Order: sequence, then C-alpha cells, then structure tokens
Amino acid sequence: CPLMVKVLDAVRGSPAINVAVHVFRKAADDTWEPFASGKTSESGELHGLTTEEEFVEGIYKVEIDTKSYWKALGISPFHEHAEVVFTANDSGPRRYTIAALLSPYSYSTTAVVTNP
Amino acid sequence: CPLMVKVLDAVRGSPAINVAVHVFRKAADDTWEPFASGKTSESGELHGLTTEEEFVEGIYKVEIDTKSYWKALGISPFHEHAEVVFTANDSGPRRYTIAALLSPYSYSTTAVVTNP
Amino acid sequence: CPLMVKVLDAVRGSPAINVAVHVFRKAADDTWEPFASGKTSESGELHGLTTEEEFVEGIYKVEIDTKSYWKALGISPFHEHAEVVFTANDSGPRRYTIAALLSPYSYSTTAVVTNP
Amino acid sequence: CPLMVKVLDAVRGSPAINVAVHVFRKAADDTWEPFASGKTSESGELHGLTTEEEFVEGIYKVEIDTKSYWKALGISPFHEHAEVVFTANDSGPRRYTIAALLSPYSYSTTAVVTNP
Ligand SMILES: Cc1ccc(C)c(OCCCC(C)(C)C(=O)O)c1
Ligand SMILES: Cc1ccc(C)c(OCCCC(C)(C)C(=O)O)c1
Ligand code: NA
Ligand code: NA
Repeated sequence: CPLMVKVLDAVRGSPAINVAVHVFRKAADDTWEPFASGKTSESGELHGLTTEEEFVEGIYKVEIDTKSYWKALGISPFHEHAEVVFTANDSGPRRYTIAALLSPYSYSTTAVVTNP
Repeated sequence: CPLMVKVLDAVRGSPAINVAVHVFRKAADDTWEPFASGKTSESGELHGLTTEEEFVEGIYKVEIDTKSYWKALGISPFHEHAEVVFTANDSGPRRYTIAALLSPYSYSTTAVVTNP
Repeated sequence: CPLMVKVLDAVRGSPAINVAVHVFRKAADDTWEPFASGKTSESGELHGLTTEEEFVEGIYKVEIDTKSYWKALGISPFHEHAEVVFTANDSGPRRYTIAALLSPYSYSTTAVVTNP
Repeated sequence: CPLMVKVLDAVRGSPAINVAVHVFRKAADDTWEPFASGKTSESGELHGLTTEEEFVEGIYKVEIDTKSYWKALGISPFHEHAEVVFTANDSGPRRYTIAALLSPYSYSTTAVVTNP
C-alpha cells in the first residue's frame, strides 16, 4: 500500500470513521484530475487507494471531507475540508501515510514517508 | 480588520516571516478567483487583506506558500503549499483569524472567530 | 514582557477565556516551586507574569488547567491539565510566548521566542 | 495492550525512533510514583508498558523525553519533554493510545480511547 490515510477525532478521542477522502493529481494542463477516493474504516484508516504502478510521479492533493464528517455528527464546523498537497515519488517510489487530527475549528496533518 | 492571517514556524520557534499568502473566493462556476494577497510581516502577521464591505458571505481559500518559505531557509519541505478552505458566515462573529503552525512534514491550522 | 501565555479553543474557534495558568520554577532539589500565575483574559492571553529581573535562566513549567476550562463549558475532558516544560536560555532571544491550542482529547503547543 | 504510545517526527516525516517514555501514577500521598517506562521501536511505537491487571484506576503521567530525542539527533530543542496527564480506567478498563507529533519548538498530542 503506497498511499494510506489515517484520521483521528480530537473531540471524541477516537478514529474518525466514515470520512470521505478524494485524491487528485495535477494534470499536464495544470488542472486537478480525479485520482482515487474512498472512506475511512472503523479504525480511521483508508487503505487500497492506489497501486505502485498507478501511483506515478506527480503533484497530488489529498482532500479530506471534514465538513461532511462533522455535519453527519450534528456539528457545524469551520472548514470545508482539509487538504494535503505534495509532490510524490520524485526520487523513485515511496510509501506515504497521510495522517489528520480533526477538531471543529482546527485540524492538523502530518506525513510519514518510507522507502521500500 | 475582518480577516487576518498569522503564521508560525515550529522548527525555529519564531514567526514565519515573508511568507506569501493568497486568498481566493469561490465563484458561481466553482472556480477560485483571486481575492487578496500579501506577505507576512516580521511578526508573522498579514493585515489589511480586505474590508467589511468587500468580505461577503461565501467560500474562501487561503493558500500559504510554505514551500518557498522552507526553501529560503535551506530546508527541504514536503508540501507544495498549505490551504485553509472555509465558509464566511454573517451569523457568527465578525472577525476571522486564520493561524497556521508550520513544520517541514506537518502543519496545523486553527480559526479564531470573534466579535470586537 | 519576558513571558506571555496564549490559549486557544479548537472546538469553539475562540480564545480560551478565564483559564487558570500556573508557572513553576525548578529548584535545586528538583522540586517545582511556585513562580507566577493568573487567568487568561478575554483575548486568551496572560500578560504580566514576571519581569526581566525575576525571570532568570532555568527550567520552568507552565501548567494550564484545561480540565476546569472544559467542565465550565459542559464538556467532558481527557486531560487533568496541560504542561509546558522548557529551559529559559539567555543566549537566545529575550521574549517567550507559550501558545496552546486545546481540544477535549488533544492539545498542541508551540513556543515563539523573539527579540523586540 | 491497554496502554500504548506512538511518536512521529514532523521534521523528518518519519516515526520518532528510540524515544524514551516514562509513565508515572499519582500515589495516595500525591507524589508521582514510577509506573512503567520503555522506548519507541523502529515504527515509533511503544508496546508492552503494562498489563490489564496492573493498569488500575488512577491519574497517570506519560512523559515523553523529547529533549533527549532531539539532542541525540544533534538538535537543540525548546522543551524538556512532552507530558500527557490523565485519569484512566475510571469507568472500568479502557485501552489508551497516546500519540505525539514532535518538532523542535512544538509538539502535539492526542489520545485514542477504546472499550474492549
Ligand atoms: C499528535 C498528532 C498530531 C497530528 C496528527 C496528524 C496526528 O496523527 C495521528 C497519527 C496516528 C498514527 C501515529 C499515524 C497512527 O495511528 O499509527 C497525531
Ligand atoms: C499551539 C498552536 C498550534 C497551531 C496553531 C495554528 C497555533 O496558532 C498560533 C496562535 C497565535 C495567535 C494566538 C493567533 C496569535 O499569535 O495571536 C497554536
Ligand atoms: Na526525479
Ligand atoms: Na469510577
């Protein structure tokens, strides 16, 4: 699994379950092309977005749909979503974990990048 | 001031100085139109972005050019830039402070929304 | 002002108002001795804690009574309190800002250390 | 595993490896008694601190030795350590994950609490 996303909830002290995630890759014409999407499991984790073959060099945007997550829980949050934009695989294939920690008026993100 | 941006550096323990910040407003056709921009001051702050009359309800995106910031300090960064995407809502308090805390592989953002 | 504390609320998107803050200095016998304390203002800030003459090099601990803060808002919190433990060093810049961002199961803190 | 600790590094985009962790439990006399300690693995994780039997009701302090971690990498950090202080197992046994994200002048912590 070359790209994985994990999301925690800072209000409940739990995984953030059923969070929609959309990944885009910047195209030659500088627009964002849809690349992969899915939703986090009971453990807050989203596996299986892509494959080593398809996950080529590029600029990627991981959009985490925080608003829909909070509204589904009955909360009115500040942000529309949380974005993480980065160049990937520029020095050969790596494995990326994108982690986010959510609050209604705040979020944090970090990346773990490892070499297989 | 209806909209203020403040950026801090978690590696140096300082304001993030001379960081470029672009604000966009979402247009009816869902494209992002330029709205305001500037560079953070010696205190990491960017004031004067807009006025009450110009800052109407809507979806806004604040793009912080973190990559240039780190490169100017000789640090290899992960992100292309940081985004903060939010709805401005007249019901709520009048003044928005968007704060961001920068690290090379991570970032945190929060909103401080208050009445004078 | 050589030492300032600022506290924000990630659930409400506001300053954290009326939060008790205790500062301790580490004594030669490794116990923590009271040094200064106060309550955050309506802007989430606590000024006037100490003076240049009193704030000598050493190890300090800033305790923020997060549990009382959340309970006063009717929110069930995880932590007993938040701590920030650091060395004051005269080599470095003169002014220390300790900032904390509070959620019920999480918190973030950073230091902004600058010269006037 | 009723108590686990995970630590990431925001500068390197990696697990924080070989981080010393000390856990204390508040005693009847209000002093902090040593409870368990260990260090994070190659994956940034610390398992095996305690057992369901020994991990009784109490106020616990998880001290993460961030200074020793950064100094071992040649960096002079701001904080002495990162503390997480909380009441545990007050409503029966739970499983706690304590996560931290480290930068030289900043850290973040969150907790995941689950019911077995
Ligand atoms: C303290 C903090 C700040 C910011 C973020 C994004 C955090 O993310 C959760 C990391 C979870 C992890 C370690 C990847 C895991 O579950 O194995 C944590
Ligand atoms: C601990 C932490 C984590 C993440 C962020 C974004 C933080 O914001 C900095 C707040 C600075 C403030 C209060 C807006 C000011 O200087 O006026 C703080
Ligand atoms: Na290349
Ligand atoms: Na009980």
